[PDB]
Amino acid sequence: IKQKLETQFTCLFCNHDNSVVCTLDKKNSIGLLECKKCNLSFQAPINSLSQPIDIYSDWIDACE
Amino acid sequence: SFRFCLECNNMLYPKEDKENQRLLYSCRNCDYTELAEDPKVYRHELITNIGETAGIVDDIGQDPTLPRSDKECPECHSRDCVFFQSQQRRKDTNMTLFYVCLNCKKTFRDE
Amino acid sequence: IKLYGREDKGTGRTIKATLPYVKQDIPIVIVFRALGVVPDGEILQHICYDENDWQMLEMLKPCIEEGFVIQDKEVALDFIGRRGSAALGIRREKRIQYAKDILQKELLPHITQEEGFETRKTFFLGYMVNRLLLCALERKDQDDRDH
Amino acid sequence: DDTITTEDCWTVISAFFEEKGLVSQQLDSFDEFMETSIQDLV
Amino acid sequence: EITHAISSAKEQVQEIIYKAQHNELELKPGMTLRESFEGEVSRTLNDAR
Amino acid sequence: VSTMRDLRRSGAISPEVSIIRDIREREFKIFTDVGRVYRPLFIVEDDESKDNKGELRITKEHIRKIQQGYDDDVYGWSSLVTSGVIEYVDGEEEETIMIAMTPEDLQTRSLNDTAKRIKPEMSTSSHHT
Amino acid sequence: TPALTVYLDREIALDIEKAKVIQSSIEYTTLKNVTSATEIYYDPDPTSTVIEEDFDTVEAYFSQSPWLLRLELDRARMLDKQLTM
Amino acid sequence: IAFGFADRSLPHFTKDDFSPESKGFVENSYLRGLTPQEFFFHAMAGREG
Ligand SMILES: [Zn+2]
Ligand SMILES: [Zn+2]
Ligand SMILES: [Zn+2]
Repeated sequence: IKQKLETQFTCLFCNHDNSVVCTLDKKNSIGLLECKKCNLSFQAPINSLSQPIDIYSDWIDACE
Repeated sequence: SFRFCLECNNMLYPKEDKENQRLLYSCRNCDYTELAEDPKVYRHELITNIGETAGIVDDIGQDPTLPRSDKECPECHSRDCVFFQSQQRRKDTNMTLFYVCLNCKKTFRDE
Repeated sequence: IKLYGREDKGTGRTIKATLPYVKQDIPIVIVFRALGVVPDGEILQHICYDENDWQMLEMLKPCIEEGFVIQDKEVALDFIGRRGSAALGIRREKRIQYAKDILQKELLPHITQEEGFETRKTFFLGYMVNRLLLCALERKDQDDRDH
Repeated sequence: DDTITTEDCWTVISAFFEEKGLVSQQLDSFDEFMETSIQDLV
Repeated sequence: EITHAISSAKEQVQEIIYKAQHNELELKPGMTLRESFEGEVSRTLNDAR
Repeated sequence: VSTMRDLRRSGAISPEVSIIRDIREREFKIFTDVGRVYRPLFIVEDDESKDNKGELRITKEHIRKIQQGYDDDVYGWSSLVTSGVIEYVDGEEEETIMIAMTPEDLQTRSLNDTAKRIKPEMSTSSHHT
Repeated sequence: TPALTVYLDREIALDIEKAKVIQSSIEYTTLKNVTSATEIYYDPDPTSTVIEEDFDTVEAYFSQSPWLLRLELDRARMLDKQLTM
Repeated sequence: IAFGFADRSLPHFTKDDFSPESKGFVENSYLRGLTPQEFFFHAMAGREG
């Protein structure tokens, strides 16, 4: 079953903190970051061990 | 004894070759593959006896805390050995003794 | 170093470790790779000194497969750096370099703390796993805390 | 030579307490702390 | 008399060790070999005293 | 281990060091740790290369010098430790040694006094070392 | 220490042979209790076997997946518990 | 008495010794006096009480 989790991470674009939601689909190995504010979306691959800090880390490197 | 890969060195996994109808051992990080010598792939022993004879060494006779016996060695017929019950730590383990000749190091019992 | 899986319960019977200042347990194979020895065949050559016995190998089987997808040093170190969850936004260019301190120092500091000596920690780690499985294989009693 | 008797055993034991007394593990431990351990801690 | 009864009890305990190590010992119901062995020795020694 | 043991019995290595050979587990452990609890024992000669074997290394000559206080060209307790007649063992090394309870038990004997206490038979091992 | 005290009908209670029959029917026996070893072979030909040990067994008997599950029963525990193949 | 030490009860015995004297049988009476091995075993049982 998918996991819809709220986090305390700051969006890299709109800068609103505590407004990034992480949807981790392990059945297809696809993780999804969403803002609740500006609502920018970012997709990245996840394994079985990943957690909201794993894809949010991949989002920091995808920008820089 | 499990086998990996002589190049990549990754643990090779058994996989069937459907077209030639033969068992292979395939890698998972590269394309190396080789023929299987053994049709057996996995064994699970429920009533096991492995490990009882596992603890055998060359300096066990230098341990002065071990008791000594008179039993005749089958090989060299020496009158000097150390003995010990099974080193298997199961609860149902027998109490039968193993004797070790200090010359040829063979392990026998009193049955 | 905890061995999960109960008797015929726990499915994959893998082994994860606990490191100082890291949140949730990390599988053993990952930390072996994270120290500079990724080769599986080399990993098993550091732990079990008896290729003949199947049992001292069947129990390490699930540990390999649950840490298979981490196939090199860099992505291994990165994962450890994310586990700590300190200062969200550390990044890979540096989150590796923060985890390399948690591996060099703190983790087994009694062996050494100077650089370029990671061969001693990798060899020692294999010894621990070896001792762990001997007790789980009922080939050695658990230690007596009152000795 | 000859065999060690019971009285001879007490001669050995007497030599122990003559040199070390009963509280030497307290005194030697503290002495090592003043001579060396304080310096190393600094 | 006292010394004899204790001496003979030590011999019976030797026999029990011999039997258990040569697979000639009766197993008590509900008990492993080592439990049965330990049980028989205890009964012998308390009856000896 | 024999070489290392002889270095402790002479004084080259500090007498409080532990030298522990675990033969079964194929491990050799040495401890110079602070805080180990230890006790002294008489050393028994165990090498089958001398007539000394089976007897105490300490003799009345050492006992003679102890009461005098000097050697015949301070001589106290620690003089015995660095001359190989007494060594210290801690709990870990104690696991690997075989200790006789009194000097009289080092040698076999030739009673029936109904008042005095019975000494154990010790008939499970044929010969003790 | 959970325990049941199971009294038996009078006619059965004074005949030890009938009581043993009751014993074996109450006692839980799983397949795991009587199994000594399990094996997994690659036996690609369904009508034959690479195993020389089971050659005369399967050849005379016979007169899907290539993977074979081969499990061995312990003769002693099967004999004591009075179970047939 | 359990094998506190590896396969033995006290360092004055050889390993794998299951005889009466090895595992805590006190043969002497209090009148006769206890031997040193017996003494410690008696102090173990007494402590537990
Ligand atoms: Zn946003
Ligand atoms: Zn490969
Ligand atoms: Zn021989």
